[PDB]
Amino acid sequence: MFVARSIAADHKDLIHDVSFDFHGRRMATCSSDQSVKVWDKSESGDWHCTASWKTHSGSVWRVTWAHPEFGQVLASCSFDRTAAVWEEIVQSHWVKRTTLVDSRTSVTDVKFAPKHMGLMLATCSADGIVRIYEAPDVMNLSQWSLQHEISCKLSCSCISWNPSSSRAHSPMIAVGSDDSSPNAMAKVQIFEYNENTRKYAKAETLMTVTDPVHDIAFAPNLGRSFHILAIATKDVRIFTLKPVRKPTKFEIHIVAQFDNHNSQVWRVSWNITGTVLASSGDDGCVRLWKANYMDNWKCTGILK
Amino acid sequence: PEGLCYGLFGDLAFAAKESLVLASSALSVFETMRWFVDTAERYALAGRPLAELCDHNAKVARELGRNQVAQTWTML
Amino acid sequence: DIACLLPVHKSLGELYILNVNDIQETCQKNAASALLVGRKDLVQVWSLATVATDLCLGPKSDPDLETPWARHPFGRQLLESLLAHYCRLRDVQTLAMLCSVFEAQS
Repeated sequence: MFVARSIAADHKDLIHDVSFDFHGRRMATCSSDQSVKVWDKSESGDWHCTASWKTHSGSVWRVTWAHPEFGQVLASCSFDRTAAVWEEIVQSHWVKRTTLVDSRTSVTDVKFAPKHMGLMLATCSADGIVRIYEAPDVMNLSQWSLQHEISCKLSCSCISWNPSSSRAHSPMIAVGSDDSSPNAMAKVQIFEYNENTRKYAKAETLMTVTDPVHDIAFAPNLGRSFHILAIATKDVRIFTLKPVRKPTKFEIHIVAQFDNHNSQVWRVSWNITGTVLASSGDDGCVRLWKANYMDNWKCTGILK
Repeated sequence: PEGLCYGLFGDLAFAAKESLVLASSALSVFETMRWFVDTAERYALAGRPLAELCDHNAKVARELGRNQVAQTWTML
Repeated sequence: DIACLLPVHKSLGELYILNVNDIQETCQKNAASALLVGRKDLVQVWSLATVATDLCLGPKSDPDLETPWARHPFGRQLLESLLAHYCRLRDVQTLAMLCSVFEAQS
């Protein structure tokens, strides 16, 4: 039974994302008033705000941390059609580094690549373009290059990398649509990197999903041989992407379908180890789910 | 309207606007893997014969509360 | 006397014990009997039986609480490999004892 300790953000508008860094002791909150705040943990046991500034000229949708190896780095996307990267310089000096200005309509998601292939960053766009950036000189955070670009021919609203760290899973990305088109076109797609053509290629498409998608999240691997994906369209869903022995061909399966919310599910997350999954619907409650060694997922807690 | 995140210590951060819990939102951290740390500290990996290492690891596993883990060491 | 060729030994058969009241009690005695008979295979398998039946790993009621010991690759797969080995060796003295002990453990 968790204890819900509330903190006063004092944001002048809504809050759109919260993110813990790498160690569970600092969080970053993005709001809709062009501000990003940072909260650190005290030995007393409470969060106090240690930094706040004006980031963009629109509405900040997401803020994500990077690996501590590359430094204390943050990224943010906004309605002003940009994306930024910040670093903390020692008091609380947060300095702007770059401004990725290639977009044309808007940026909805921003995510750092897993920190085993460089300092790479992927940004979505409401027009339907997913762009992947890179920084060959790990230490200059002012030099970012554009390596690939993917056109998915549909509105883009979410993104999530593959954290699998093995030398048997070519890096792959997952994008989610939000188009309320009358036709039942698939709204989740998967792209994978081919080693010999130096180009991202479509791997598989989730045809069974014909409803708008609001969040996409992979599950951390930590030694499994297959992959797990969670989608929050209107009920929480969990898929499986076991491959075939040697693009690559996956055999997709459906493992969960949970209409417990009786509303629209907005965002999801995974615990630390792909054992518990969180959810957040319009009813205002969080819910946790877990497996039972028969692959029979079931609820394991309700939090208000 | 909302945003979620987990943490290394099983802390859940949930933010949602005060129309589902309309121009402001409220958030709280829910203080919902301790065995990992003690298992990492107390284990032994070299400097003793194989039997002594297995016995020590089995004793540590038993004292921590997991017996199905403890008996594997003894069987090995 | 062709007892040198048979897979079953009478001397071991006399000294066995089988107590449902305390399963762990009988396995050490059987291990000692195997030690004093001259078969190291039996001492190893009876040692595994001792360390494989401790009450601490008895099954629970709700499946969601924890995985049963039986699904561990040492409970139902080690036992099923030893059973197949002894069937191939065609030794119905260890088969009956192992089956009886593991069944009465339930």
